[PDB]
Amino acid sequence: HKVTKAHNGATLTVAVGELVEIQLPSNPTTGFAWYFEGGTKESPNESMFTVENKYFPPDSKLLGAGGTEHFHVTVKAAGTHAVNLTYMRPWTGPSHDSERFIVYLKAN
Repeated sequence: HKVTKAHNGATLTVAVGELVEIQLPSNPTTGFAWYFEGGTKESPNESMFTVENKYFPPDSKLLGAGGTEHFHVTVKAAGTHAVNLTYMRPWTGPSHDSERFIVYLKAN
C-alpha cells in the first residue's frame, strides 16, 4: 500500500490493479528528482504497471527544504515488477553514487 525509502528492496504482494503509493524524500532545489531509467517519471512499461507522480513541497515551506515525491504505481499485469528509481538530475543521469530505490511488486 504505502511504501517509503524504508522499503527499498522489499517485495510487496499486490493484486493487479492495486495502487502502490511510493513516497520518497525529494528536493527539487537540488535539481535531483526520482526517475525511472532515461530520466522520466513514466512507467518503463505501461502494460506492466502505470505510474503517476506528484511532488509535495515541504509543509514548512522553507526555502531549500526537501519535499516528497509520491509515485502511484498501478500494476497492470501479473508477475514480479521492479519499480526502479534513481535520484538524479535528469540532465546528468545516474552514476555510481546515485541514490537508488527499488521495490518489487509481486502481482497476481
